[PDB]
Amino acid sequence: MTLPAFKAYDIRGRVPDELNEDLARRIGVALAAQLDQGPVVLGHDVRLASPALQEALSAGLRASGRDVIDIGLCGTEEVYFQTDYLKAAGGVMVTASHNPMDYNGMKLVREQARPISSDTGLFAIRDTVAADTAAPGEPTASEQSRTDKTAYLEHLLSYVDRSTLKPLKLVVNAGNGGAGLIVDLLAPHLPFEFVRVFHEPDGNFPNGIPNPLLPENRDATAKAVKDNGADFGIAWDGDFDRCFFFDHTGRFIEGYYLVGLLAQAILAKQPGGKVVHDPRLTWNTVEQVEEAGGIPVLCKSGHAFIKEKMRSENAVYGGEMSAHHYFREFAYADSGMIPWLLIAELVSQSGRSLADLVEARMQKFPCSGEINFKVADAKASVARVMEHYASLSPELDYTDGISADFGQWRFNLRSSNTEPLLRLNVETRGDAALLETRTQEISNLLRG
Ligand SMILES: O=P([O-])(O)O[C@H]1O[C@H](COP(=O)(O)O)[C@@H](O)[C@H](O)[C@H]1O
Ligand SMILES: [Mg+2]
Repeated sequence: MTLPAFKAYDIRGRVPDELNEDLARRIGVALAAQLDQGPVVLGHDVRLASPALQEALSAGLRASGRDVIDIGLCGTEEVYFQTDYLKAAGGVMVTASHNPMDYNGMKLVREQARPISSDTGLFAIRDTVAADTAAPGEPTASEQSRTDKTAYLEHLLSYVDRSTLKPLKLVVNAGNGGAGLIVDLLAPHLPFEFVRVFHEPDGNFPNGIPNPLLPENRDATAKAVKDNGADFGIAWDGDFDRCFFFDHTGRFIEGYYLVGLLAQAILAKQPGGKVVHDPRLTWNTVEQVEEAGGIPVLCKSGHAFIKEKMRSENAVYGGEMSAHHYFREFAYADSGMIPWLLIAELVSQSGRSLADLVEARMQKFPCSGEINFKVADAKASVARVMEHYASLSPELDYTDGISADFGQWRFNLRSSNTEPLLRLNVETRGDAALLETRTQEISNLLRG
């Protein structure tokens, strides 16, 4: 077979049987053979095994003559930012995202933090690692510790006019991941009053692995917002490249609506720009982008496709409904920090609550949320759906799975590239009844 830890977009597996120090060292050796000239940036998340996996990565890179820039405990976006900022050959973030306690992984990038994915070098690395029985060499290059975050923090702060900010009260919930360290470094430069929940980094995860989409974890942020009368709340996953928003009522805001809101925020600063969006949920983003004078650009979902499209279009901003937000000046990379700075600025400048900023949009384009189906035969299930609706003659688009536009409602139905699943998204033109009846109809067809 092949090493299971090598996935479409990154390396992910149980340690020590799918990922371990020896594999990590071999990955460093193989990565050195794939990169252009230059040093390699390494960072890690709060998981207990991450430092040792990073050290093994470093040992293999340095045995292959690569200088290593160790930026320490960080978020994924810091590896991206520093790789691009320092004009490094590439970078690796050691992180387990929201996988169980016995899991870890790696996200790899080359120059300008461009992704290394299964078809752009990651399976080449896998096959090299798989065949490598060579004795470990000794280091021929050095490691430098570079924990200074100044350039990163200045970059984050450059997205807002600090003189226009109001002293909003913000709940922040790191989930014992890494986000609190960055919040605390930003706080002396911001007027906000922070209510800190699950704030200290702790790889033992006493309050659960960080995942704000789980209702149990969601409610902890919601409760803190309501109990403290906060203006809004923000929660992150463990490597904080995903951010999640709660309005002043404690209501979690579906990530779809943040794409259009953040696009408007960015277009206010970079007028007329292009905005890249995914095909799962679309109508609200297209309308909000156009109303703000921007140009919406449809793109297949997944960070590699989004980033490539943004580069080829010089797009100012890209956003996915799955809580990933990409910014041109940020090495075209995703940040879990830039979005809440922009939203805080919007609330401060407009005098409108986060709830009011999105309320009418949610009524105008209600969506199902992403619903996942594990079925016996994905292809036959999709066919059952398309056969059922054929006589209505929807407009069909195959950018990413199947999108079907019926006029007052549409759906997208995809196979996941990270899991063996079918994913469904439905939205309507202001019609919650149609939304429910069509979602339930498709669900029944899929399960049949
Ligand atoms: O899950 P993450 O945070 O690593 O994110 C990854 O998977 C998500 C879901 O992909 P899919 O719907 O094909 O399963 C993508 O939207 C995202 O761009 C990608 O980087
Ligand atoms: Mg993440």
